[PDB]
Amino acid sequence: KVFGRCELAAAMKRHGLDNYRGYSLGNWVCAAKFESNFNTQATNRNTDGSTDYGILQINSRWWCNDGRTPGSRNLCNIPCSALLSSDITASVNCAKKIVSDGNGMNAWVAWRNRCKGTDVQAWIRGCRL
Ligand SMILES: [Cl-]
Ligand SMILES: [Cl-]
Ligand code: NA
Ligand code: NA
Repeated sequence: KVFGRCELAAAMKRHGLDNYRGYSLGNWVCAAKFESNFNTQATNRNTDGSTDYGILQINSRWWCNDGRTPGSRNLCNIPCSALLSSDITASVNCAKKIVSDGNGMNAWVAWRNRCKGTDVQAWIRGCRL
């Protein structure tokens, strides 16, 4: 599924991401835009052999099991394919564990380089929330 901007904002708000660990909703929408272009089916392979999955590009070396990242962990206790569903519940629940692990949203390289320190509230401007 390819979300619309305000559609994803409302879905994320309903799943408890607005101001989760201090990060306003605009941060999460900005991160999804540049990680996946709002596409739940996005995948990308990394040089170390791991793969990133879904709307928030969650990485298989630490967070999900895909059966082909030897020596990796599965800290969210889910198959990586669950992160590609049109239902974002699994992605959101895993993202809450990632952002709580000490490094905040710096875990998402595109957020660090393209959202951090910008006017992120612009990403939810005009949406009915
Ligand atoms: Cl915001
Ligand atoms: Cl933080
Ligand atoms: Na914070
Ligand atoms: Na893994």
